[PDB]
Amino acid sequence: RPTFYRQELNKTIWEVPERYQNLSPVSVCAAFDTKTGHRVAVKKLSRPFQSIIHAKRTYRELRLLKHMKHENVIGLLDVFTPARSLEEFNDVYLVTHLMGADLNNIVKLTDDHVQFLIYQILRGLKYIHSADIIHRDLKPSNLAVNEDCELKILDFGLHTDDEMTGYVATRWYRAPEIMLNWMHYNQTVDIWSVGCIMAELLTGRTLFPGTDHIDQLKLILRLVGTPGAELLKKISSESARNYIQSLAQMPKMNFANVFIGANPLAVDLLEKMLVLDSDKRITAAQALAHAYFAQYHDPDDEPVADPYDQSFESRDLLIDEWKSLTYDEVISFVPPP
Ligand SMILES: COC(=O)[C@H](Cc1ccc(Br)cc1)c1ccncc1
Ligand SMILES: [Cl-]
Ligand SMILES: [Cl-]
Ligand SMILES: [Cl-]
Ligand SMILES: [Cl-]
Ligand SMILES: [Cl-]
Ligand SMILES: [Cl-]
Repeated sequence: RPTFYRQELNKTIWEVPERYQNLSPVSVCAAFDTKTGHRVAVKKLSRPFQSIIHAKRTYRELRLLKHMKHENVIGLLDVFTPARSLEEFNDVYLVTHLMGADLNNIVKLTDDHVQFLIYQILRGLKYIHSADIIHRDLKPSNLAVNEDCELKILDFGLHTDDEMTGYVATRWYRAPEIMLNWMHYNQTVDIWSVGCIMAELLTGRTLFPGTDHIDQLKLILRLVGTPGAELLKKISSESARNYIQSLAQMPKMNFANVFIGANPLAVDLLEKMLVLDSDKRITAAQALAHAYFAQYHDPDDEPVADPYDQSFESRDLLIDEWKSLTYDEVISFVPPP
């Protein structure tokens, strides 16, 4: 057990191992890690065991962060608690590499820049999807980027109704079947988000900036066309089916006339991502082999994940049982090389 030291930073008490120095608020603090030599981000969880829902959410986040080991995905450098026993356990601290900016802060992007940024998102997604994990909240503010154009996916979907209401970026990247609760969704919702991000890097403009759910759906159907009978059968809500059928039918637009001047290979890839029927969208593994990425694709350096057991999600436990499982995962952590 390392030696811990205490300090109050902006009305927050922080008790951390001596290895972490020069803490600065950014609750989250930046620090220097004397063991690895990295600048790090330290997150102190707020009230992690205040309800059954919150205790389970804390366990879910720690299980996910402990699993992810990939160059294009956030990973765990350390996790600790100052507690010496389960009985006094109450605080959880998480540590990762400090990232300086997100995709917004960076975004004159050339076509070569778009190729490299989207390639890295897809490489990370192939890894995440191989473990049967769905991100669900891909958007520019959840992508960290450095000076060398290297990128990481973070802030997995572990959102409220007020959060998704009106003219908000929280909704502009969401697949339509999840925005309107059309059906049980799967990992293909993440490919829709990648298409929206790619379009915005190419044009400089948000692709579907709707003023509400309905205005956004109208923008989407104008580009990709109204649904046919095949997809309509897959919408489980009779209510949503009736609404869709009230709209005048529209053909799919010509993407070469929408994305004027873009690389034709980028136009082709966007057509394969932005498909209304989620069963027919290109997968992450398929997209990495697309000719747009010929300068970067290496099938021997695009790894998959170890399997990920999510059976706890269907389990009903008390607060202290979720808390004891979390304590076990804290003390069993083994750091990366
Ligand atoms: C928007 O993203 C954030 O605010 C996270 C906070 C965060 C810290 C540690 C862990 Br482990 C998980 C998350 C962040 C990650 C890296 N660099 C800065 C901040
Ligand atoms: Cl230490
Ligand atoms: Cl504690
Ligand atoms: Cl965003
Ligand atoms: Cl057109
Ligand atoms: Cl799995
Ligand atoms: Cl597992």
